[PDB]
Amino acid sequence: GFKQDIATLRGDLRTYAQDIFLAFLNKYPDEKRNFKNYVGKSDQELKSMAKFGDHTEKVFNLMMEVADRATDCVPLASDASTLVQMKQHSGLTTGNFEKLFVALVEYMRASGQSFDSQSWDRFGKNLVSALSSAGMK
Ligand code: HEM
Ligand SMILES: Cc1ccccc1O
Repeated sequence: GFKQDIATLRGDLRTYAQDIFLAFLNKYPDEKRNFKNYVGKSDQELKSMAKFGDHTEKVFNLMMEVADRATDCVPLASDASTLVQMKQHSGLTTGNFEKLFVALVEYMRASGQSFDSQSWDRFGKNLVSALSSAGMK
């Protein structure tokens, strides 16, 4: 289920973080408005760029912590607050997060692995709800 999936992702996190983030940027190319230095680069070129690997892994490090601290795929209000208040998220609206979780769920469905994709879907929905409650537009 969801908790096992956190363990699975954490066992190969730099690879999963990069591959899921690439799935997001390729599904929603307009999202590079937020990631100007990733423009004009193939997947293999991005997987060579230091901030790409470093930043995406740190994003997924925190995402797995938020998922692990959740109960029944509902994140802590403290975690939602942190994600809204972060200066690096100043630009953002809940639709940016919705898209990331659409890509993550479609990645998991496309995988051979017994990921609990319905739980990740609910998690993404519940995190968007919590971000809206915590003041994200
Ligand atoms: C649960 C989802 C997310 C988590 C846990 C998260 C977490 C983080 C973390 C930890 C950083 C700092 C990275 C670093 O400086 O090394 C960061 C930076 C950033 N995040 Fe998020 N983030 C999430 C979703 C998003 C989404 C959906 C967007 C935009 C579509 C976004 C845009 C950014 C940007 C622009 C930065 C700073 C610039 C950059 O690192 O490229 N984040 N995020
Ligand atoms: C902030 C961020 C998130 C996911 C992948 C790369 C990246 O720079």
